[PDB]
Amino acid sequence: MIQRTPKIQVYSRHPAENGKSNFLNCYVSGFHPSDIEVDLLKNGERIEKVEHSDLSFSKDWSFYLLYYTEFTPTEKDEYACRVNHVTLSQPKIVKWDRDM
Amino acid sequence: SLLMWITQC
Amino acid sequence: EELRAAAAELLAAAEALAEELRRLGLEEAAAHVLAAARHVAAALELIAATPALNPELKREVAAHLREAAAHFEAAAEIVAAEDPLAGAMLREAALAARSMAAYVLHSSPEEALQQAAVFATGLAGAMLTMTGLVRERLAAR
Amino acid sequence: GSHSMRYFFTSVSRPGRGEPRFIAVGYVDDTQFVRFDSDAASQRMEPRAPWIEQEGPEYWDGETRKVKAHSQTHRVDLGTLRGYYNQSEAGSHTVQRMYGCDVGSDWRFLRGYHQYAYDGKDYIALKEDLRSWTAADMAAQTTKHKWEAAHVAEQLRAYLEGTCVEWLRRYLENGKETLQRTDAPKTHMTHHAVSDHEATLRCWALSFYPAEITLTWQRDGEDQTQDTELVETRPAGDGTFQKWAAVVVPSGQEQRYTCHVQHEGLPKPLTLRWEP
Repeated sequence: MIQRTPKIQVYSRHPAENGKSNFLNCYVSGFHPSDIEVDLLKNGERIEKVEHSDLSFSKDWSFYLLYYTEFTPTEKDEYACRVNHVTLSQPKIVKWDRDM
Repeated sequence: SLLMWITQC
Repeated sequence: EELRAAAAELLAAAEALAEELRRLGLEEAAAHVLAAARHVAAALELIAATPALNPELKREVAAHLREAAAHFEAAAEIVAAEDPLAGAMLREAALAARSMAAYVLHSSPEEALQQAAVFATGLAGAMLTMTGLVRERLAAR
Repeated sequence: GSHSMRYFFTSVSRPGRGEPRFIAVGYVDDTQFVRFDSDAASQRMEPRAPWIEQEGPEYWDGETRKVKAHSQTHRVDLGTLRGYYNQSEAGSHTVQRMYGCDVGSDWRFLRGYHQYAYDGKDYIALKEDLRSWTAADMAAQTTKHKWEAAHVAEQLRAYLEGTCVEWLRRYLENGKETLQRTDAPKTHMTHHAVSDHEATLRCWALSFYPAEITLTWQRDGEDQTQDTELVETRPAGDGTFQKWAAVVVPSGQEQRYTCHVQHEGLPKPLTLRWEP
């Protein structure tokens, strides 16, 4: 059985300006197995509500998902995205960067 | 729309 | 669908399609649609009320499905001048009927029991969509 | 100037937890307009785009009915493919189906396609001639022979030739305000430094609707690709897309580096120079 590893990315819909509400996006595109546990994080604690895009595979037969959640950036906050997957031995946490 | 009748692989 | 009539709503949906189609264009298009509907309904009744089948019966079901496909294709020819996508849907329905008959021959009866329901389901959905489309063309006039 | 309509179907087998789940999505260009999910409150084709809601209830009943037919077909497909491949029922296997059609500026047919895969490897595809099935494995050959005997290729020809194209033209004409747009990328550039002897330059494109964009960072000479860390196109969720292409230059304080942005929105390939 073929399997692939996620390619995880974290960013914002709008450029990061403090005090302006933006949508944190965790976009993943590896996903050969559909089963997945991806959770956004703020200061090490998961955001209460997430909204997941529908599974749409590309021509490589690899899915991609987009978790977009409203938030307000702050000078001292490090948002992140955790991904637990079948291929991953341990959950992979990627940290938000204002200039990725 | 969609394909009307889809056969069984 | 396992009972005597697998899907008798095709006849009612095609009657609705005919009534919403009689207001525009000539009535022989509705005649072809309704004749194809009655052939499909007869084929579905014959295959559905099966003893579980006679190859000659298979041939007869193929004849009804192919004749309904011919009716659908003639209707597609005489409707495609107005609402071209409705004509394309009619052509797809005719080709689906031909392919369904070709399946009916080359399939075990137990394997075709579900596929008859699937074909009736798809054709009924397409008929409802076509009814809505010709209805909005009637409204636009 | 070209458009496209695509439908993606993913049926994932769940052994023990119940019947397999089904996800159906539909795209025009790069905007999603219909969705499905087996584990949903209302098992219907819920609209997403504003331009698809103009259709009457008959269209939605037909789409829901056809998707339910597809779901039954895919459940039986998982069963029969497990039968062919002689795999144990404990494992999970994910049937995937694509089909759609593309049009040009004339809105006439250019290319229709229908692909089908069992686990990553493409199982049965439909060639550009729309006649013969490209099959890979022995079970794929068996199903190819079954479909050729059942005359399935002709129905897919009749669909992807007329029905898909006419539906696509209807979708574009109905929703020209959303699909026919072409937003120019709001490009900019950012700078960072590490260890004061080497600096990263990033060329950013923020908002643009067509997903096909070409960002090329290069030196005074042309085609400097080896040093570029280019990220795949990122959907922003608002329909616009983003992409950032970066290099890590050793010299620092350089006016020799250029960014070229090629996109449909830009009449001419836009050139960005680093601003001190």
